[PDB]
Amino acid sequence: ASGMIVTDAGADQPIVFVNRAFSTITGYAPNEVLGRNARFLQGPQTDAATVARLREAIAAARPIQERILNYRKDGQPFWNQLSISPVRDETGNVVAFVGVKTDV
Amino acid sequence: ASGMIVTDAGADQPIVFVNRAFSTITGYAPNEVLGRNARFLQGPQTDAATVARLREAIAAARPIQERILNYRKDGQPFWNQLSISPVRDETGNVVAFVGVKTDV
Ligand SMILES: Cc1cc2nc3c(=O)[nH]c(=O)nc-3n(C[C@H](O)[C@H](O)[C@H](O)COP(=O)(O)O)c2cc1C
Ligand SMILES: Cc1cc2nc3c(=O)[nH]c(=O)nc-3n(C[C@H](O)[C@H](O)[C@H](O)COP(=O)(O)O)c2cc1C
Repeated sequence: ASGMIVTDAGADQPIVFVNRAFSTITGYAPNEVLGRNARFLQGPQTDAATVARLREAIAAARPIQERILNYRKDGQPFWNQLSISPVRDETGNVVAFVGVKTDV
Repeated sequence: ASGMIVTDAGADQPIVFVNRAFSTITGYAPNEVLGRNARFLQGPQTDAATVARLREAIAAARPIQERILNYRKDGQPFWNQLSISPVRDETGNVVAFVGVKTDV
């Protein structure tokens, strides 16, 4: 199943919701991740240029897809086919971001 | 502040998350709405044709915007400028629905 992360739009995009699949994939319970930026999923071999593209896309509220190296709670690396999109209201204001870890 | 509702994709789209603004707007606390279909917000003067258009859009996972009459927990009617979109993974599978009540 595909994991889903929802964050606030502003400040440092703290996580406000993760689905059940997220916990299966990552080994983290909601209470371990809520109120944190999702960058804690990254680790020593995560590609800097990929992180830079995510950073610029989120800052511009542009949808982006990247395959990024993440780490489970237990430290085991996994490939995250990650897609991030802004959630906008009808005035164009960004209300949230949604991230999907696609089950390929 | 715009309200946001996140539901599961399947079965009867149970609510899995609401933002703070949702509680301000509707008078319902998260624990009062989690696991329910959002149709409880409708009442006696809600337009049946508008409900039917939402029903068909969600069944087909099509984005839709409607101005729909909803009711606060205390019975106060309010106009909901509602936009619903599917959250898709990169295979096209629907992972969730997101609804926004646009603050006008
Ligand atoms: C909704 C959302 C979900 C995200 N999910 C992930 C994820 O699953 N894995 C990951 O490495 N980064 C994820 N990020 C990205 C990081 O939170 C952060 O934006 C990225 O590392 C670039 O910014 P930074 O250089 O400040 O860390 C997500 C971001 C958002 C807004
Ligand atoms: C994510 C999401 C948010 C929704 N938010 C609302 C809402 O704020 N108000 C409302 O009247 N209906 C909302 N709905 C619509 C109802 O849940 C339902 O789909 C609609 O009443 C039509 O289906 P029905 O004829 O089976 O009730 C939402 C649906 C989804 C998937």
